[PDB]
Amino acid sequence: KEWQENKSWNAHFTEHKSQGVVVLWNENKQQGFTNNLKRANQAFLPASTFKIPNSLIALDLGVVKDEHQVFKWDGQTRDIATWNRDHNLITAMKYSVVPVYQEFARQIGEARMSKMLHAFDYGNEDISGNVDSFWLDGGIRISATEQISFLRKLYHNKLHVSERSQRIVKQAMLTEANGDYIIRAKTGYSTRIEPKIGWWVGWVELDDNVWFFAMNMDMPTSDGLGLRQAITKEVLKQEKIIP
Amino acid sequence: EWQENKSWNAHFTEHKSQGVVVLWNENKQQGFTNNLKRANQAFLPASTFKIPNSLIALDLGVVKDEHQVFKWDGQTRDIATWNRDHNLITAMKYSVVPVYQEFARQIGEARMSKMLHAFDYGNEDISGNVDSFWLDGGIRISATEQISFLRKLYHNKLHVSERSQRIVKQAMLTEANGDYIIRAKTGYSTRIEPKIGWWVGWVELDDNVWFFAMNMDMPTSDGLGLRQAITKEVLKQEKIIP
Ligand SMILES: *C(=O)[C@@H]([C@@H]1N=C(C(=O)O)[C@@H](S[C@@H]2CN[C@H](C(=O)N(C)C)C2)[C@@H]1C)[C@@H](C)O
Ligand SMILES: *C(=O)[C@@H]([C@@H]1N=C(C(=O)O)[C@@H](S[C@@H]2CN[C@H](C(=O)N(C)C)C2)[C@@H]1C)[C@@H](C)O
Ligand SMILES: [Cl-]
Repeated sequence: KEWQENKSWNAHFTEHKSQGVVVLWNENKQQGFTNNLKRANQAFLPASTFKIPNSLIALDLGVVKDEHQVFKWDGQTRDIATWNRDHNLITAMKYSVVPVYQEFARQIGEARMSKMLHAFDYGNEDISGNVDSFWLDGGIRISATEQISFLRKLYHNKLHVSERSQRIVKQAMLTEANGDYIIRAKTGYSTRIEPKIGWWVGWVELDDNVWFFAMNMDMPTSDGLGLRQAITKEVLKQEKIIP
Repeated sequence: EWQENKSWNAHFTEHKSQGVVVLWNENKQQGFTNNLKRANQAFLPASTFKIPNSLIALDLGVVKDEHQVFKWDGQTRDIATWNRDHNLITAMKYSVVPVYQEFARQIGEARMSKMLHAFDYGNEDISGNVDSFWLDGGIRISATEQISFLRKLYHNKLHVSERSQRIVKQAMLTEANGDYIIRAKTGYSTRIEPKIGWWVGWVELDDNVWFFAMNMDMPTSDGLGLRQAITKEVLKQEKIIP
């Protein structure tokens, strides 16, 4: 079977009074696994997971020259302390620094942004709303399975931007690495529009396979943000993908 | 299990449109689509919701049978065929919204919600009152979820009576000749972008059934005949119909 539903994962959500979906894709076997086929295909605002396409576009157009170029803090004090400082592409993705990315989006502009998202086959391809906030409160919507589709293209250097742009963004996605696995991923937290959700999308590299993943979960308060990674890792552990 | 056939894209291109056709071969348990991503994107069902609405109305006795007359309220609407009395068959044929809104009000939010959950029909998070949610964007469903729903209806597997299912399948009858029968329902969603047309149903042959669900961009009503015409071009290419 190409898609298997595994309701046993639901226990990882219920143990925290949570609801959500984990989608896994076994690249070598070309098979998918999820606790909820319907929610796997439900499309939501990408929030900070949009930094993946945003970064690729910015690099390919030369808005970002490389991963060292520094984006000076604009001096406005924001509620997230790590945003109140200078950043490069690596640290901007690590601390999800929206204001840096909003500047990239303004410099890309609506025509190039729209064209590029069409070329990437990204979600519903709709950038309606403010050019610099549409991924937080505009028309764009992507599901977990569509996040996987997009990430598999990035993994294989098959998106319609240069190989270099793809390699730099994969470098910026680096989240965790040890002797057992590498995780390249990006978190999101959508709060402007209901329903409020957390995301974690990315992949696990093993010695001889890659497992892509995309999860989202209801997120009524920020109390639960750690569960985005913790529930995903419980699933990976259950499936014997990681120790 | 699923096969992407981009050659069908040419049937949309001939017409300067974009869309998706999903087919399912019941005997072989295999699916075909020109567009896997669009096949799984959820769109407002519009008039295709009359299929579940009918099943629920019959099953709860809101509709006694397919002969019961629902009188016109005397208010002239934009669609001429709505300005007259209807029964279930004609209300389905002419997609008579005001008749189906009254069914929904009599079903009521609680029963509608529970029954659509039981059918596994549409998004988990439905919003909007019972007479409007299915017009205004409070529910959405993909082409592949339409197929799964219609497969259960075909086999009398939904959690309503066999009688309710047989009556709705009768009301869905669209075309029959010596080569095939088509049971289906059209949709035209205009209140939220992208405006789309649907056609969902199945083709009965002597020894197999092919389920189908298509939707396609519909920026004006001029293209509405393409819902059936494009589907049938795909059926004809696939040797399902002569
Ligand atoms: C992206 O979806 C949104 C951002 N993502 C966040 C999140 O995951 O909480 C925050 S920023 C993040 C909070 N902790 C990090 C930090 O500073 N340290 C770990 C030291 C940064 C934000 C809501 C974005 C659209 O706002
Ligand atoms: C359903 O999606 C919506 C209805 N569907 C329509 C359609 O397919 O055009 C119209 S009613 C339809 C128009 N032509 C038929 C007719 O009167 N004759 C064939 C003579 C009836 C409508 C937008 C519904 C949600 O409104
Ligand atoms: Cl790296």
